[PDB]
This record gives sequence, structure tokens and C-alpha cells, in this order.
Amino acid sequence: ADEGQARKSQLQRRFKEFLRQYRVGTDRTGFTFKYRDELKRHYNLGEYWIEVEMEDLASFDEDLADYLYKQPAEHLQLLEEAAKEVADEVTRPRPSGEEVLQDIQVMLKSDASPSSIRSLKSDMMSHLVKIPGIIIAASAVRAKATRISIQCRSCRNTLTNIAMRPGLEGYALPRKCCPLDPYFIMPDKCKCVDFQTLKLQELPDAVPHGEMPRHMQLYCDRYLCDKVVPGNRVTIMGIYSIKGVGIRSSYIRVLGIQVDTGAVSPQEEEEFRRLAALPNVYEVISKSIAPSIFGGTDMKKAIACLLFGGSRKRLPDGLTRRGDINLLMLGDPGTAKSQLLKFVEKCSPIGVYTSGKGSSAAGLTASVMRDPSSRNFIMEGGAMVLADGGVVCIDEFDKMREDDRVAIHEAMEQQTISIAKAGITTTLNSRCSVLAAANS
Amino acid sequence: NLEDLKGHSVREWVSMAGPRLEIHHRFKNFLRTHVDSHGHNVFKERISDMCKENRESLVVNYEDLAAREHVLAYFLPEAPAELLQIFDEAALEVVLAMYPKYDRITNHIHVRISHLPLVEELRSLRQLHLNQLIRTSGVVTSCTGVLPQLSIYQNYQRIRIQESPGKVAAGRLPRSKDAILLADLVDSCKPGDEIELTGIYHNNYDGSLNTANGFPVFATVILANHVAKKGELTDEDVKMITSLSKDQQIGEKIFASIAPSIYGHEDIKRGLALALFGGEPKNPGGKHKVRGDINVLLCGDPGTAKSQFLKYIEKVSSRAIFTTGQGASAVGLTAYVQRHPVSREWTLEAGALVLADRGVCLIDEFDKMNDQDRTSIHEAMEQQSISISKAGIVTSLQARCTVIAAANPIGGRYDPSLTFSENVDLTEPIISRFDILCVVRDTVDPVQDEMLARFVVGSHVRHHPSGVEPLPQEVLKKYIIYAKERVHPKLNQMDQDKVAKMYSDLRKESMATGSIPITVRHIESMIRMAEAHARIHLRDYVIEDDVNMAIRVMLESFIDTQKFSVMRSMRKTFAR
Amino acid sequence: HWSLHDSLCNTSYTAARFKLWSVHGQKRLQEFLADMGLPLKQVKQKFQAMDISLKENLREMIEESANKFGMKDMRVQTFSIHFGFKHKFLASDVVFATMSLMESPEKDGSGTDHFIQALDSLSRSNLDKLYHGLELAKKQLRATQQTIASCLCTNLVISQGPFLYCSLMEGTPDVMLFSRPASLSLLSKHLLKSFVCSTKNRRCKLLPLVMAAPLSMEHGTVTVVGIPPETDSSDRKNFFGRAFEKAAESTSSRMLHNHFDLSVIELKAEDRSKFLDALISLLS
Ligand SMILES: Nc1ncnc2c1ncn2[C@@H]1O[C@H](COP(=O)(O)OP(=O)(O)NP(=O)(O)O)[C@@H](O)[C@H]1O
Ligand SMILES: Nc1ncnc2c1ncn2[C@@H]1O[C@H](COP(=O)(O)OP(=O)(O)NP(=O)(O)O)[C@@H](O)[C@H]1O
Ligand SMILES: [Mg+2]
Ligand SMILES: [Mg+2]
Ligand SMILES: [Zn+2]
Repeated sequence: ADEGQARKSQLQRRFKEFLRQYRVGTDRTGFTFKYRDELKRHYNLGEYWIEVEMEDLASFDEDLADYLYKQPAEHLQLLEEAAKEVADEVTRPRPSGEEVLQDIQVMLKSDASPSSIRSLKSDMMSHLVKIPGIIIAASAVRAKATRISIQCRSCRNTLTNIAMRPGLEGYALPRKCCPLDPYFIMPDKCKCVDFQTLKLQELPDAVPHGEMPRHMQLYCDRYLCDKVVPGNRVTIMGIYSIKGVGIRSSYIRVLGIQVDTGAVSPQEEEEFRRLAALPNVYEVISKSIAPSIFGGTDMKKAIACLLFGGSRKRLPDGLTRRGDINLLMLGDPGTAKSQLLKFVEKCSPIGVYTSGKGSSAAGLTASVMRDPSSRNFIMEGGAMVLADGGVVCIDEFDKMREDDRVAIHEAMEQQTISIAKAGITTTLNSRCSVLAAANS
Repeated sequence: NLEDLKGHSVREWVSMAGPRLEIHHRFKNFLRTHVDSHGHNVFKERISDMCKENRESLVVNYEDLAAREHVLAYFLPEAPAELLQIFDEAALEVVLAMYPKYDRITNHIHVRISHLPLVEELRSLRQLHLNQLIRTSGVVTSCTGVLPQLSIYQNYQRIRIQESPGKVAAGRLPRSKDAILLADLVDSCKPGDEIELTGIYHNNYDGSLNTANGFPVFATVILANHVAKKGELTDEDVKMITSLSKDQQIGEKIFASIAPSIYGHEDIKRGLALALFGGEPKNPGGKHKVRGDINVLLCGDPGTAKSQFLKYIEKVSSRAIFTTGQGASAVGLTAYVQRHPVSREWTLEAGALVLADRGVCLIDEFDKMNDQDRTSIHEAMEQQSISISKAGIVTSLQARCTVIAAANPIGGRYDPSLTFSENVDLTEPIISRFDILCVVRDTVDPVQDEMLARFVVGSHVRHHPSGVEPLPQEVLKKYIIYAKERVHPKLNQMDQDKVAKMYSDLRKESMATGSIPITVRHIESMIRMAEAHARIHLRDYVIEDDVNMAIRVMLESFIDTQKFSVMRSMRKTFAR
Repeated sequence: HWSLHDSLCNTSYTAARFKLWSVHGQKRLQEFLADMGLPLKQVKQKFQAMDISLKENLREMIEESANKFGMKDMRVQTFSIHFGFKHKFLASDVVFATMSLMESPEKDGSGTDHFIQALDSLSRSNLDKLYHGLELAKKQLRATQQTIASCLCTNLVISQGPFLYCSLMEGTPDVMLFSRPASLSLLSKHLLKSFVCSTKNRRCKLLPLVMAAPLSMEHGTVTVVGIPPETDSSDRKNFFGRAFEKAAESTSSRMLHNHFDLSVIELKAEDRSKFLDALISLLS
């Protein structure tokens, strides 16, 4: 309808003005245009993305922010189109070989408070939501169509530039120009993009006593691919929507990702250079390690050396030397052994904590099992694979069985795991430190 | 008159305009006029509590509905899907009359019935019961995820319940049924729960059954209306609870009310009381968590009521588990891995210490476990987690429970010529994880024998089927659940010099006799006991009296560890 | 600059009125919010992120409900400044921010460094400092309230007859923050308001209050401050200057007069008993 087209056009103009007029600063110093400059610098580097902030847009015009909160699917595409046409006038004219205009992805960010998965009343269908949690499963990458062309089997008529919806929903072809299923897709004319799927787990402290944790399904697209891995704690922003006779599944379409925990800024390098320069840094670091635990200064010093580690080497005749360090603590009960392990797992950039009594050989190194889909055998990584490059804390170390402690002799020295089972033979990496505690 | 059933089925009758309006007015008037025995309005309070917390769900009791408006109580189980609809329509306008702005929060309110008298066993359902309101019991075994269902969309979840183990006959097999949970009932349960379920019995066609049996046989399911396990305190409850705290002798009343039929044994009752209320967990500076719970161990001669105390604790507390010696395995205590029946993948499931969570885990014949099974509880008792790495799984689970255990001395009888460690045969990493340690012994005083025997004979004539005064057990149960949920003691200051001096002296003597080794854990234990005594008095801040009580309990239980000839000198050394 | 719920918990007046250090007080607060018809999810969200439909009419709702509950004085006459697209402040936010920067408890060098930061923040070119100062103020308010609760529940406020007496002690929550005369005096004022609203005893509701706090335990010194009686229409005139001087001289106390207000002084710890006896007997 023409009224709908007029409304779309008007809203697109308002988004465009927000991008090309917004400024920060004071007249006592000077003003800068926040989003124009970012579009220019990102386009000239071959990026094609920007990260708009809801707080800013809400301040420039409350109505636009309101619409983009209640009707995100309908309005976000107007914003993406606006960003594209601004990028053009901000960069044009481009050199030879650059004359064709590319498409921009717009990501969203905000300062407001999260809500738990359990808070999602079904009144929230298609509304914009912000959720925290842990990633527990992650797919490999696939190709997804954005626009296609098709041709007729019997009489070779065609239809072209057929638009495909984003998210986890499909499409159906026409039957006119013939047989009942007359058209087929042309793969050479498919404009495809990367896409991936994930599963999210509700936070351990948010779930009450006497209930299950809820879990949720996520869709991931273009520049967001391979940004995270399982076990990480993250904050997600996205659209919430649907995918006995009346049951239907549901999932979230992600629009922005923040890892609750990136490249170091220049300022941060200056501070680290200062820390490296000042003369008694060894004692400073030693006092930072496990500050609540009384005494044990030598033990804290040894732990510091474990976290920094030696250096890896490759020799001229092709052999390797391991570089990293293994440490064992043995003796009396009630002496804070378990507390130190519990700290080092949080202090290290990569770390895992497991109990010797509650673990198996196939669980420590790696395992082989049949795929729940298809019928094929597939590989799985144990604790010493997930902690590759980091520290592994083995608690209750003296309570493993003999045949299970035997399983880690390759991993602790040669830093690799050799497997030969079920008709598959491969070698995996495990470049990690072992920290262990035991009794007499 | 509404009762005039003529020429129509009740389903048709309540569909008629006249009867529908009479039912509507009668339930509305019942809501506004219903009074308790004190002359208090019941539903004014209940509706106001519902509105203040935004909960959108109203519970009604069948017994007093019947007592005041029997005609509606008579129709209700015969046509539930009709009367429950009318009831919902009537309740929403009472809510809006009292709280005119409440339509901003919700546009519907659900009435849920309770204490329905006509309970049925889960294998005695027949076609006689179809499309009527029923009540049953069982344990949940399967439970889907919460999913959205068309209507607008609302939450939906499906479960499977079966007969409670030990209510089936020996060596035979249990029956089971499916049930459906909608809207605010989802996540009212999880696997392994035992529940009481009220709902509508309903049936539908299924081609698979007809082709499997060869006869036109239908499938059935239960629509849930109210679910409850087998706080909601009134103003009168909190008023009586708080008023009781004024009594300067409240400690005697609470202690004397534990396992009332057991004569004597003051120390055991006191220790169990402190463990029942518990200290408070904390994490100073965010990087240094420490547990709140107080663990207990009992040891001594046979025939001294050790097994009986655990059974009482199981009855009075909530979220309780009981297990014995050789009857438990390491994997059953902590957590286990399996090939899932229908998802066809490896999955991890909870054992005893995980299933108990913020509850009590009771162990008996602790002397007779296999040592490889007994060493499984070391992480859960101190770090309060269970960490597992098996079959590609790598994860950790919460284990926030209190452990209580009973054991026997070596050779069947305790010898006062030997210390506790010499008589019990448990290693130091186990012994040091229990906050309170007790020793129980036979005695041979004739007057004590006569009093005990006379009391037992009196107990037998008292319970035929037919110190200060203790509380009724229901009052005590209300008291405990209030104190654990509404009071959180703060340790704002205490005398560091006094405790430090005493601890150093105590540890020095512990080195001399070697009855038990004394470690950093003992100080933290006294802090827990001090907070527990503060909680029994319903006080928000710890005071000097609490610290003195904690020190007394600690030292009194320590002196018993020594040889008989040494105890006199030790007692005079630690004069308090 | 934070949630509606935080404001109601941490404002001195409403915290006193609803008695929010007691768990029954929280039930009363929920009844208030229920009367207005604010969903609890909205009330726990930041004011900037609340629903626009509620924000536009909030002041009328709060005044009407407060008036019904007997809180007759919820509005005030004030001014506000606005510049750029999204910088807006009430005249009081600037005061709490500046005050927090100046009286900051941390020994981040000499005290003049705190003064310097306070002065610089009053210029528009140094706006980032203003936003930093607000974060200091939030912590200051929270510390004040939990201190008042501890003081009442532990029952430290004691009648001496002609005046109420109270003292803090070392190691207990946030005592370092109340070592300076500015923060100490403001804390003591809030404490007196809380106490008079709490108690029913009429003879307690019209008294001045004297408060003492640790200054330097290695010097063996304590700071002492006196407040006039609490009434709404009081002239804010107070008599503790000449009272402290006469009592100290009659006692021959080891004391020092240092701050520009005459109602705050420094005392040696050992002299406090006879000094209090002199004050009690002098006020009579
Ligand atoms: N130096 C210390 N500082 C603080 N807490 C300590 C110290 N030494 C022991 N603890 C306490 O000791 C308790 C047990 O800690 P834990 O880490 O299990 O020691 P441990 O040597 O591993 N005991 P165990 O597992 O029996 O061998 C905790 O409550 C700690 O707070
Ligand atoms: N003081 C007592 N008062 C009442 N009943 C008692 C008392 N002492 C023993 N009994 C009874 O003696 C029986 C055995 O109780 P029980 O708790 O098993 O003792 P026990 O010491 O644990 N026996 P054991 O498990 O072999 O060590 C029960 O019927 C008790 O009720
Ligand atoms: Mg340990
Ligand atoms: Mg027994
Ligand atoms: Zn054709």
C-alpha cells in the first residue's frame, strides 16, 4: 500500500538524520561527530559494520528508540539501509576497483539492567530483550541464502533476486509461468552468508531452589560468527520469537554480543610497561596472589612462576621442548591446599578445576562415541583439551586409580594426545600446566 | 432455587443463564463474606498478599467452601471445566474492586482448589472417573522442557508420575500416568520429587493403540489444577512466633522439644538443635567463600537410641534423605552418568548429596561403609560442590547440605581407658570435617535405671492406640521455617584477644594428648555456632552471650575426647 | 541516576518513615508501591530505562500516594541545568557529587589533592570528574544507612538525662568514613532523625544528642559533636559551644578546638568520663 510505503520512507529519513547530525563534546573544548567518523574509518579499512548505542538514540529522539524497542524486526532494516546510504556520501568518490557500494551490518548496545531466562513471559514475543548466561553448545559454520534465482523444469522460465528472510525460517517456490513442482534453484546465483547456532544456559545463582535451570536457542549471523566458544559467560541482546496439536519451539535472534570475561589499548600498554619497569615487581605480584590466605610466601612465589611459565622452543633437527611447568603440594589436612587451587583457576587466563575421585581416563584426555544423529563415530575433548594453553587444577589427586593416572603420561610431557580407536587415528594438542594437591 | 435439577444433565444445567448467574453471585458473596473462627475476614488478607507480590494466582480450600456453600461444592467435582471458568470470572472483579489499578499487571486470575477429600490410588482409576476432578500421589520420573503453546501463547510442560517405591507390593511392578502443567504451574517440580496432584481426568483417540491392540481403545491424561509436595504463615503465626522470643528461657523450651520420647541425653539434643538452625555462609571480598552448615557425628555403645535420633530429625526437617552403610555407593552418593533412554546420548544425573541440596543428609552404620565409598563425600562436606569429568562431560554441581552420621566404637563397646581416635578408627581428614562430636556410654546407677525404666513403661501406656514444658511439634516446625528465612545474623564485633589466647592454649594441649588434632577449622566452627545461637533467639546481631555459648559447647565436647584419668586435669586447665 | 527502589531505600526521610532497617518495614514499602500500581520489575530498573508511559506522570503519583500515607511534604522548590543532547542535573546532584569528591575517605596523598579534584569538577570542560563523583556519593549513602541500622539494633543510643549519648567503636562497619567532621556531623543528624521517628516515649522525642567517634587511637583521641533538639520549625540555633568550653575548663580537660564551627572539638580518650560528668551536671 502507498500509505505503508510513505511511512517507511519517513522513518528512514529520521534514522538518517540521527546518523549524520549527532555530536559529542562542549563549546569549552570542541565537538566531534561520533557515528559519521566511525562509518568513514571502518569503511576505508574494509570492515562494513558499526555498533550503535540505544542510550544515544533515545536521547536524540525518544520515538525512534520506542519503535525500535517494540518493533525491532520491522524497523532495524530501515536503520541498516540508512547506514548504507550515509556511508556512500561519507566516502565517495572511491578509487579504481572500489566503485561498487557494499552492505553494512548494524549492531546494538545498551547500559540497562539484564533479566533472567525465567523472566520471559510470553507477552515478550518479538520484543527486544537482554539476557545473561553461559554458552553450552556451538555448531560449525554453514552457508545461508539471502537472495536467489530459480528456473522452470518443463519450459525454462525464470524468476530472480528472490529475497530470503533472516533467522531460522524457510521459503516456498511458485507454480506458474506446467507440473505441480515446476521450479528449481540455481546455485550459481545464490548470494549466501555465514551462519551458526548456539545454546544458552541460565546463570547458576539466578535459578531458585527446587527448580530446573531453563535453557534457550540462539541464531548467529555474518560478522558475529566464531566470536565465542562453549563455557564462556556472555551477555546477549536479541529478538525473541517462535520457530499435542498446539506446540511450537522458540529461539532468540542475536543482534549484539558482549563477553563478560580483546586487544589491548595503547594506554593499557603504557601501564603494563610501567608495571614491568618498576623495580620490586616480584614482591608486588607475590602479594596479589591469594591475598586472604595467611602465610606461605614461598608457595605463592612458586605459583606466580607457574602462571607466567617458561618459553616454548623448536630445535634445528625438528624436535620440541615443552616450556610450561608442573607443580605438586602434599601434606597435612586443614592447611589451605584446596583454597589455593580454587584461586589459581580464577586468576589464570584459561583454567579448569576437576576432582581426581570423580573423573575417568577417557574424560581427562579424550573420548570416542557414536553421533546422536547419522550413524558415524565422532571425537570429543576432555579436560586436558579444553584447557589447552592454560592451567589444569586436579584436586584430591591421591584418590585416582592407578590405570587412570597412567593415561596422562603423554599429555604431561609431549603435550599431545595420540588416539587410535573405532577406525580413526589422529593426534590432538594439549599444551597445559598441571597443579595438584594430595595427603600422606 | 439453584438445586432444582430437572430434565437436564448438570453440564447442561450450569450452561443455562439463570444457574450461571446464581453460581457467579454465590461465589462472589462467599469471597467477600467468609470469616475465620476469630471473626477475621480470610480473603481480604489473602488477596492483599497476592496483589502486593504480583503473583496472579488464588488458592481456595474445599472444606470451608463446602461448609458455607455446599450446593456449589456438590456440583464442583461433577462439572469442573464449567464451575472453574465461572469462578475465574468472579474472582477478577473482586480483585479490581479492592485494587482498581491491578489490570496494569495482569488481565486474568486463576482459582486453584485444595484439600479435595476424594483421594484415589494411581492404579485404581477406571472409566467410571472420566471427566471428573480427582486427587492422587506419586514420584516424577520424566519432565519436558517448558515450551510455548498456542491459544496468544502460554507456557506448557508435560510430566510422567508413577507409584511411590515401597507402596507397590514386594517384587512386582508400578503403574504410571501422564500429566500436563500450564501457565504458573510450570517448574513447580523436577525429577525425583514426590508430589500431590489434583486435576481433571481426560481421554482421547490414538491410532497407535488401536493398531497395537486390535480393539478401539483410547489414551488418557490428567489436566493439573493444583500441585503441592507431601512460606505462607498468617499474621497470627508470626505474632505468636515473635512473642515467644521474649522468654529468657526460650533455649530450654527449644532444646527440650527435640525427640521428646527419648529420656536423658541433654548434650545430644543441644547439639542437634544448633545443627538444625545453622550458621550463615559468606564470601568476604568476593574471592574467599566459606560454608555456613554445621555437621554432627555420634558414637557409642549399643542400645542407647542413636538410630532413633536420626529418624526424628528426618521427620521434623524438610528436604531430608536417609541411608545406611553398605546400602550406598560412591556414585549413588554424589552423581552418575548414563545413556539417556530416549535422547540416545550420555547424560549426567544427581545423587544423594546433590538431591538433598539445602537440606539434611542422614547416614547410619557409618563405620561399615567400604572405604572407597566413604571417601567420596570429602569435597561436598567442605568445598560444598561435586565436580565430575567423564564421558566427554566436564561440569560441577551444588552440594549445599548438612551431614549427620552415627557410628560404633571398635569391638562394639567404648573403653574410657582410650581416647576417641583410638576407639573410633577414622582418619584425620574425616574427623576434622565434623563440627560437633559426641560420645554416648552405658551407666549403672540404680536410681537412674529406675527413672529410665519407669519413664519407658509410662511411654508405652501413654502411646497405646486407645526441665521446662516443650512446644507442640507443629509450632516448632513453624518456628524453624520462620527463623531460617527471615533472620540473618551479623557479626559486627567480638573479642579477638580472648578467642586467640584460648585457641593457642587449646591447640598446645591437643598436641600433648593427641586425642584429636586441632586446626584452623575450629575457630571458623565457633563462629558458625555463635551465629546459630543468635538465630535461635531471632536476633539480627551477635552479642557477648552467643560467643560464650559457642565456647562452652566447643570445650565441653572436647574434654570427652580424653582418657578418663586425664579428664580431671584437662577440665581444671580450661576452667570456664 | 539509579533505580527508584534504591532511592526509596537510601533517602533519609523515607527510610525513617517506613523503618526499613526492620523486615516488617519492607512489607510496608511493598504496600505503598502496590497502591501506586508500579510493577516491581519497573521499580527495579534504572530510571533512564523505565517505561516512558510511567516516567511522564511519576511525580503526581508519588505525591498523591505519599499524601494519603501521611507524608505531607514530598515536593520541593529547586532548579536544574540542561546542556548538550543528554546531560541533565538537579541542583542537589551537583552538591552530593562535589561533597563526596572533597570528603573522600581514601588517603590518596595529601588532603589538598581531594580539594583540588572537588574544585576542578565545577567547570563544564571537566565533566568526567562530575560523573566520577556521583559514583562516590552512592557508596557514601549506603554506608550511612547500614551504620544507622547497626547503631539502633545494637542499642548504642543511651539517655544520660538532659541529653542522648552515643559512640562508635573500631573495626565495625565503615567507621573510617566518619572520622572527619563533615561526614560525622551529617551522619549524626540522620541518626537523631531516625531515633525520634522510631521511639514512642514522649520524654525522648525532645532532647539534644551528643556523639563521639574515634579520631586517632595512637594519639588516644576522640572527636565530639553536639546537635540541637530536632523539631521542624526550629531556628537552627545551638548552645553546645559555650557548654563544651565551660565543661572542659571546669574539668581541666586535655582538649583542642580546631574546626571553624564551635560545636565540634577534640578530646583525649581518658578524660571523656569526667568531661561527660561535668556536662551532665552543668546542663542539669
Ligand atoms: N592460612 C589460612 N588462612 C585462611 N583460612 C585458612 C588457612 N588455613 C586454613 N584455612 C581454612 O581451612 C579450611 C579448609 O581449607 P582447605 O582448602 O580444604 O584446606 P586443605 O589443606 O585443602 N584441607 P584438606 O582438604 O582436608 O586437605 C577453610 O575453612 C579455610 O578457611
Ligand atoms: N533412653 C531411651 N528412651 C527410649 N527408648 C530407648 C532409649 N534407649 C534405647 N531405647 C530403645 O531401644 C531401641 C534401640 O534403639 P537404637 O536407636 O537402635 O539404639 P542404638 O544404640 O542405635 N542400637 P544400635 O543401632 O545397635 O547401636 C529402640 O526401640 C529405642 O526406642
Ligand atoms: Mg581441602
Ligand atoms: Mg540403633
Ligand atoms: Zn511453465
